[PDB]
Amino acid sequence: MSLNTINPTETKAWAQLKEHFAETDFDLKQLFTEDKSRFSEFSIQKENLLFDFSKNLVDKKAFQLLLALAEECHLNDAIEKMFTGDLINQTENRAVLHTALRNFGEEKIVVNGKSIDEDVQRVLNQMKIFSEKIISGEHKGFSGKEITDVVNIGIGGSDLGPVMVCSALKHYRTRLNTHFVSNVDGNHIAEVVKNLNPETTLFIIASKTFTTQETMTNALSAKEWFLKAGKEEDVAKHFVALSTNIEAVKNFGIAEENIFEFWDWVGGRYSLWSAIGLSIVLAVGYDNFEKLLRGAQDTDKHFRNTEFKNNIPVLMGVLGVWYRNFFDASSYAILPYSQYLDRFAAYLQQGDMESNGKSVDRNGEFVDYETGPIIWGEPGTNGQHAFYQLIHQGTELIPADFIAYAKANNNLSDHQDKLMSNFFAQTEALAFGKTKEQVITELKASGKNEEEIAFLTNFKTFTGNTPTNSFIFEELTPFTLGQLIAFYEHKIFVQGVIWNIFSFDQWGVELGKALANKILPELENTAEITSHDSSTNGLINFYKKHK
Repeated sequence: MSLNTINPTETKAWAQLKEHFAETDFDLKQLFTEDKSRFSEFSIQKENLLFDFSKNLVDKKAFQLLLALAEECHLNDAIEKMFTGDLINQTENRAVLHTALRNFGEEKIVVNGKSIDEDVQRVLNQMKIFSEKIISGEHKGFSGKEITDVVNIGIGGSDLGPVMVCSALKHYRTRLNTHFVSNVDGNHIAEVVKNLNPETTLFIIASKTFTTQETMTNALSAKEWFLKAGKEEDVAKHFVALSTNIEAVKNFGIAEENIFEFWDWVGGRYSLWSAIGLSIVLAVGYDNFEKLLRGAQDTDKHFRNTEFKNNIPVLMGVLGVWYRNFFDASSYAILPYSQYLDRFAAYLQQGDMESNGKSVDRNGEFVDYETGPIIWGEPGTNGQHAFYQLIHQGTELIPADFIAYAKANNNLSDHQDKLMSNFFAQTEALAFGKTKEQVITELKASGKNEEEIAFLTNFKTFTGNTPTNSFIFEELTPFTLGQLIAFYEHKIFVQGVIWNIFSFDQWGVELGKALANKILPELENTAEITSHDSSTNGLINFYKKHK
């Protein structure tokens, strides 16, 4: 074992938490009524950032017990084991060192007896120099024209991060137009390249193995499209690779000089900070990419050095454990009040759910408690006008993070104050609701009679007691986006430590891949398929009749 393997349900803090939950009503209206200092005591102000956790269903005792739980699971020990390069990914025997990608060489981390910082900086410099030549126009396509369009091709960790960050930092864009192909459904690449010119398009093929079926099927289709205008010897001018399979890349026609390396201690869902970020470097420039990494590093230092009571990722993590394991809340909503964060919740679906969607603990034993929740959401105000009806008046407890910026990158008329009035009002509404007495007063004020009031009252009541965190940053910049992503990276780490699971492997993807490998040749022949269960057989045979 590397990380300690404490079963959280066997700790003293867990037993105390169970007792405290069973004998305490956590009513937000009452909690705030009884202590005018509640906001001041349950919030963290960190330079230009406010993290307000006072609308959580916790009292002082529950809060202290949640910190005790983190300590009794040896969280500090776990933090140092990750940062210093211990092999905490025990099922694959690997370090977990996305943090080293953004430490700017300030700590020398050793892997297999070799310092890694020189390698990290080498690839960062390679991305800087390459991106400068594309952006400046010095790098020409096969007919002598400047590149105008960059198409990233990847799946999972090689797609979601680039998509989310490039959307989030559109205000900081270079002249280049960005595009992201990921589905093996060939309609994805077909629609993306429909209006592009092979003479002026650069493709990034993001695959560590360079044998990923989806990405390489797309890569070959991009090359075939390109070769309607360019020649085979032109591929090296228009295609680059984020990969470690040197021979496979060279066989594809890409130059070895344009291979950008990353390492097995970089998990895909933690990889945008590495070579996988090349499309971000091109989209917003290398200096902005550096600011993004500096924001993550800022959160790293905060997380590693701060006592738990003032440590934002630790508080995010233990509060999530409180709702998942004691309030039995199955989901956690991510609701950012910025159109730029339109793909942020989708990004956290991989980062969170692929990390902690596990049912075997670090001793190899099946768990009998809940682990990772379902992560979901849309930016406000868009999600607000789609599904908040259910958060306010459904039968489900849905804790949520509300995220906002004080300044808008593009400030128009009174849009920003209007946006923020919703940000404040929604968490106020979710926490404190609206009583029967208030509803009756409003129904009488609108001229309703006795029968109408009696029928309508319960439909207009709001129970409240839905808990939230609220984040306010001053402005959305590369740096503050890096801070924010890294907060969730470390929240996920905290929860994996406490749940006694392995956050950095993903054995759950293997079965679907193996079964699809068997089915593919069956779809290409003309035979009636009888080799599976009757449903798989029936679906395949219906498909063959209609394909």
